[PDB]
Amino acid sequence: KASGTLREYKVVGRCLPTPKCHTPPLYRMRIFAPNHVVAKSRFWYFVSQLKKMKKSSGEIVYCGQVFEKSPLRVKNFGIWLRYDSRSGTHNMYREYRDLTTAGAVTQCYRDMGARHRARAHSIQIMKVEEIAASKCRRPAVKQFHDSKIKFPLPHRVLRRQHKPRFTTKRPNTFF
Amino acid sequence: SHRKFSAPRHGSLGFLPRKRSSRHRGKVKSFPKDDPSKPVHLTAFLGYKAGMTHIVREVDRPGSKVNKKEVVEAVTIVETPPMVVVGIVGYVETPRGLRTFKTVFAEHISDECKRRFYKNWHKSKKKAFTKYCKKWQDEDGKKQLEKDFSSMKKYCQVIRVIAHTQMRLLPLRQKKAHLMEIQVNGGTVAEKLDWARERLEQQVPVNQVFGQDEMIDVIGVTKGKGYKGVTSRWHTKKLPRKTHRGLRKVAC
Amino acid sequence: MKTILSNQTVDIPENVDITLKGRTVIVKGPRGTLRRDFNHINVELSLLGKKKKRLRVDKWWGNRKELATVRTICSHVQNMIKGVTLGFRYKMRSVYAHFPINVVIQENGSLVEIRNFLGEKYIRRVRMRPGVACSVSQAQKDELILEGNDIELVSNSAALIQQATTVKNKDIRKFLDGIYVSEKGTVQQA
Amino acid sequence: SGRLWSKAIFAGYKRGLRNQREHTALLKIEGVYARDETEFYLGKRCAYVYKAKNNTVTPGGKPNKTRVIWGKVTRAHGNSGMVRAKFRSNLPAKAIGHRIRVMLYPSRI
Amino acid sequence: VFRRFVEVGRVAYVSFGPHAGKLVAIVDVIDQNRALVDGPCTQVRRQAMPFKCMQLTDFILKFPHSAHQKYVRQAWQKADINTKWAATRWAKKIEARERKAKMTDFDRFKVMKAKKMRNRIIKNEVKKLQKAALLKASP
Amino acid sequence: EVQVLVLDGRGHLLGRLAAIVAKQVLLGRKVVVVRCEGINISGNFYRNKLKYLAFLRKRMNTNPSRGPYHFRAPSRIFWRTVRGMLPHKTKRGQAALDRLKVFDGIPPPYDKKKRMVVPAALKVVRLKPTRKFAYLGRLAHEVGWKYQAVTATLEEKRKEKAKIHYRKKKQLMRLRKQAEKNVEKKIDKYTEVLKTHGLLV
RNA sequence: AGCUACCAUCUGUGGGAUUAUGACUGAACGCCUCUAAGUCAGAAUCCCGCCCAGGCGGAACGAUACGGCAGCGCCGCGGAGCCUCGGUUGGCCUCGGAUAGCCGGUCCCCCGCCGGGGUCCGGUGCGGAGUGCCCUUCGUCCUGGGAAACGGGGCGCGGCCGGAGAGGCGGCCGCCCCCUCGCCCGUCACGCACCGCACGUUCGUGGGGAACCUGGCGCUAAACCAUUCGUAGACGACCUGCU
RNA sequence: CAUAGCGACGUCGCUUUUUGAUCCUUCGAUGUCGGCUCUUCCUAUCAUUGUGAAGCAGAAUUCACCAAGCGUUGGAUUGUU
RNA sequence: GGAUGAACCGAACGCCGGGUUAAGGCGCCCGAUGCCGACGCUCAUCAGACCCCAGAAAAGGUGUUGGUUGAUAUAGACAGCA
Ligand SMILES: COC(=O)C[C@](O)(CCCC(C)(C)O)C(=O)O[C@@H]1C(OC)=C[C@]23CCCN2CCc2cc4c(cc2[C@H]13)OCO4
Ligand SMILES: [Mg+2]
Ligand SMILES: [Mg+2]
Ligand SMILES: [Mg+2]
Ligand SMILES: [Mg+2]
Ligand SMILES: [Mg+2]
Ligand SMILES: [Mg+2]
Ligand SMILES: [Mg+2]
Ligand SMILES: [Mg+2]
Ligand SMILES: [Mg+2]
Ligand SMILES: [Mg+2]
Ligand SMILES: [Mg+2]
Ligand SMILES: [Mg+2]
Ligand SMILES: [Mg+2]
Ligand SMILES: [Mg+2]
Ligand SMILES: [Mg+2]
Ligand SMILES: [Mg+2]
Repeated sequence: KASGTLREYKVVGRCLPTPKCHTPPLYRMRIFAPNHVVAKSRFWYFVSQLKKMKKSSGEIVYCGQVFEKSPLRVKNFGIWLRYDSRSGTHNMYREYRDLTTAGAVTQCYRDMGARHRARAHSIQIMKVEEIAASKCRRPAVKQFHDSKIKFPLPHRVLRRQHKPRFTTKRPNTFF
Repeated sequence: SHRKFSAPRHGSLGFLPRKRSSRHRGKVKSFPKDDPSKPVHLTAFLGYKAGMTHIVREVDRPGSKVNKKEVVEAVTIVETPPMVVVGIVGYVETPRGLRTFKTVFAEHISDECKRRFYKNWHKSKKKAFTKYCKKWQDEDGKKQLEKDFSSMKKYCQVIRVIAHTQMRLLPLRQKKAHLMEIQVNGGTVAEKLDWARERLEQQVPVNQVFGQDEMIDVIGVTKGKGYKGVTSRWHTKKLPRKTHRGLRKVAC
Repeated sequence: MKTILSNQTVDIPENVDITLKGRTVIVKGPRGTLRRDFNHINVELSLLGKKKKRLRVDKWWGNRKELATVRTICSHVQNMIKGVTLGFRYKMRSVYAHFPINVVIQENGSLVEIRNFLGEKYIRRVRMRPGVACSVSQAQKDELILEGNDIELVSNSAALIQQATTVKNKDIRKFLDGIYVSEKGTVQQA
Repeated sequence: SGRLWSKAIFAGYKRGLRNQREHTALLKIEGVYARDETEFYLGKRCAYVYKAKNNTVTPGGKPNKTRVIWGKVTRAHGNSGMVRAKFRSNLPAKAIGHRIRVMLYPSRI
Repeated sequence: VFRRFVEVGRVAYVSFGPHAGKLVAIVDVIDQNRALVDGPCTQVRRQAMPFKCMQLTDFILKFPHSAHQKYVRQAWQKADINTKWAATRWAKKIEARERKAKMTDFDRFKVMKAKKMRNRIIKNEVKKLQKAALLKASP
Repeated sequence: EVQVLVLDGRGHLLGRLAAIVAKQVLLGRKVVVVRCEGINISGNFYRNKLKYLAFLRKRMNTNPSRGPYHFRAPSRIFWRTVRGMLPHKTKRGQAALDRLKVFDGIPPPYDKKKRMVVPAALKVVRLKPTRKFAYLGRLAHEVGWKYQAVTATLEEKRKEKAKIHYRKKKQLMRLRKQAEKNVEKKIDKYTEVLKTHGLLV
């Protein structure tokens, strides 16, 4: 599974009806995939791991994107997950600040890849939930709980380094 | 494989270009470090190897077996007729190194000195420095000379004097004088420039530069041996008598 | 993790003033003037009031390593204040088993000569850092008094003296001779 | 009266690492260092002007040493304002790093 | 040292990106890199925005963080940011750059003539002042 | 471009500036670099000194005279660095390599002219402030370059004369601003024209 | 004599950054701590000096070709022309520097009337801005209003100063001769207007080589071979001498 | 008294200076041991310069680090390595 | 294309023009990121830099970054001093 800007998907599926149970139970999952096809594939993988289901043995009845109910509000996300490291499987709890749940999941993917070399295929996201500022446990997130937050931009790096490529004046980084 | 026993290397790698010297005189390549604190003094001189002999003296070295005893030590005779300073060169420091800024030659260059400029003195018209010396008389020429002196004063870092020997005082066949740049040390640039100007056309006896019982450095070109084999050129080991294609060689 | 802001404020006494030229700290006290710049650390320095002279050291968006620099700067500033107000006097005691250590305090206390360290014929010539005055204590038989304004210079001179009398090729645990710093103290005891 | 053409540099031929397509060439128009700014110069006539030993006929003038290899810029190249030019004859390799004029002849503005 | 800070109500100028050349007000701070950004009167709907495309100004509004569009818009209109900004040297420098860029050939010709005459007069006055200042001789 | 491009080496990184120069000389452009001793190299000084000593160790064991010519002058070092980014074994590379001139300090042909600065190679913007860096002048001085002191003295004299020139130019600019103040009733007609089209805010 | 031997005799050198290590201040971690920032000492190692050679690398200076028509140098952008090599298509004539800060101006202290300091006032997404500045070419003729008129032009002469890191450059006076022309807005018409077409527009009197004429100002030499030497040497080369 | 100096039981590496395994090159030929001579290189450092530790009192010795600049010899026996 | 390589990756071939790509790339060599690329980690006095592939293991680090589990704490922790 590659990445991009992930999207939440409410995936609903069930087994094929059989002459043992005419109405098999439905199962609903939240899957974060770059596209709905990958969402369906991951849904089949997860239901095969948890229940005794196969993609051929069952069917998917609904697959739609889950839009963020308040993308204009800053909120704290608590994420539970497990991943296979180079020497086994471990459980983690991470915290992020983002407007969208899917963006928070993408941030979690990028952070895990950056810190633990965890490729996307090795990561099992098991719980995503918005949390209050009081329930946050990571100080890197808790330090943004300031009603009077204030900080400058200390050392601004020049980004337009090639327009011009040659000039007479040395740039100023103080602003 | 390793050689079975270690041995010090034959000869020195500090003299690798084992070639005939490109010069017959022997240049200084490093003058003593100058300080303005010392009085004005020359740093070099020219001499001719007259010969060798031995002397008898008493040694005043306490703690030695030869203390207050008589010793016989070989000495070398170097005839040194007084040098004649005939010019001044001023050098300026550059990031590319020292370079010749300006050169001033004195009037009335000695006849033996003028012989150096000619490969064939016999066939020469003896025209060397004839038009140059005329600028020591006209007022415009002396103004030019004073301007050169002022430029050397305000720009040059180290100055050196051109001095020549005196063949007519020596029993050699050669009448061609030996020219040399000699560094003038010990003072400010203006002081040494004036001091050199007061010594133009003059004689500098060897006593004014070097003193009694002081230790100096000798620069020269060794005796020529012609084409020599490794046995004499490097003092390598001679191969045994049984060797077929030669015993005065390097085996490997 | 980059901490948003880490700051510590150092109070300045009324008898001494501090002037800032960017990150160069000029401290002028009754004992003299000490100047030290911190151009190698990218922090913010500011003077707070005209009443009590609070100095604050600010570092914005710092990782774990550079956060340690704030208190280092604060301690250096306090050391400069202590030096310009009270000064730094280091007391070194010379110890020996058989050969007494003869110490000659040469001109203005800038040069210290050791004669009979372990009885060897060598003489140790140690030059003090500028602004540091060394002297022989008049209250003790074997004590060297080093006085100066800058703590680094005084302690560096003391370390030079201590390392100058170093036993070699011997079991230093048994041969304990040398000059060693007894205490690090102040002048004027205020 | 005026320069009346833009300065450009024959940077080189269209090429891979070990293959060289000499039938088309890459040019560097001075002051154009982005791909979006290359639209104005697409389709413009471009000429390579040089001198030689023998006199050649000059349209509207006396014969002289000036020789021209005509061409026109086809499409943008890269993202740093590079452009591609197809000439009537393949450019001689001695012109690499020399002046190429953009003649503004096909005006679309 | 620092005179301009990132805080709620701070007015920032957009350097590049989709909303370049617009004034916005910071609403909240996100992960050291982004911020809740709102221009209610400069036609910039609420959205996240990286700090790298921001250039801070000296206008600071006074509204609670994460407030709705209404209060931010009232804080913008009261003590009008637009009129005060337009009087600043920054905004008029931007305007001068924009009108210089859109100057036509005729405008270039007129500007060249006017600058010719202006520079000639200024240089004449400079020469007059030099010669007036050259008559100095005092022990 | 057609003119000679003068680049000041102070505060510039070695690799970035060398790559930019090598790209410039390939375009048929004349490049002159002054004050090459002011070039900074990323990484602490000891590591770069070890790198240059390792370069010194690489020599032809059979005949060091034919071996790699280790140049010790900072300008020569930068010249060799640029030569590493060019096909200097070809005629095109040599022709490009002849368009580059490098100097320690600023020579009299160039001290009376303005000097460009490349933003993409400056140490201030291409290096994190917490890092350490190595001066090319100091590194050359401790490895075999011989003329650091005389270069510093000549740069000191050039700075003195440049300060005199700067004070003269400040006097001229002050007098120009004064002249602008003296005459505006005969200037405002054109001033409004210039202010209308963006020039002269 | 010459050559020659620890088989005789003489001579063999200075400095820098630093490794290991030992320390200082000092947090990180209200204690400590050689380390994180910043500092000190430090060696048969390393590098440089001394020494040896001297780049398809440079410097300064010398003298630069006859007594006959004979060569050469400079001055004239002097002329008429040839051959050859092609690039290019306005200039910017300069602070130092910092980036957790800069830049400008001004009132008081101190150094030769100009600078360094302490105040105060401004600018800072740099506008006293290289995203910048200067100049800008159609030309002439009536023809007014402004700018100026203490103004520009002199390949015009003479004088002076500054520039030495590669000064190959720049600046300032005196005399003489010009026009009141050139700069903006206006008036007035004219020019080959070559009938749609490309290499046009500059550096430029470009670089280099032979040659003619036209004038002025100046000069009259070396190298090599041969020979001689032996401080040299396979031969060359090298050190010498020759009314 | 584990670790001054060693290290059983186990266990992980490095070298191509030994000897093995293979037969990829060489069978219209790459002269095969050893010795002599000579140059350079490596360090897993014997000594020397500078250090740290010891069951380092001194001496002597051992262990360890920076370290390959300098040196590592004369002989009886054996063709010898 | 992998610098280079009988086997690897892509892709198999009459001679050309235009266009688009694969594998792989886009500081300069050397065509292309001269994107105002996004997020984080990392200082190495033998750093690191791309299948095959051309160099490394066990064991450690109070260097730094996350994460798990547990414990103490205004009924005053922890660390210092007594
Ligand atoms: C019986 O002993 C030999 O084989 C040595 C010799 O005969 C030496 C002859 C050399 C001449 C000049 C006569 O060709 C010979 O043919 O050398 C061969 C030789 O011919 C040149 C080839 C070898 C193969 C590769 C190198 N050459 C190296 C010498 C050698 C040494 C040997 C060997 C074979 C080779 C060969 O077996 C054991 O030790
Ligand atoms: Mg050996
Ligand atoms: Mg035989
Ligand atoms: Mg002997
Ligand atoms: Mg303390
Ligand atoms: Mg250390
Ligand atoms: Mg030191
Ligand atoms: Mg054979
Ligand atoms: Mg053979
Ligand atoms: Mg080792
Ligand atoms: Mg002992
Ligand atoms: Mg050696
Ligand atoms: Mg291939
Ligand atoms: Mg490869
Ligand atoms: Mg094709
Ligand atoms: Mg490549
Ligand atoms: Mg390219």
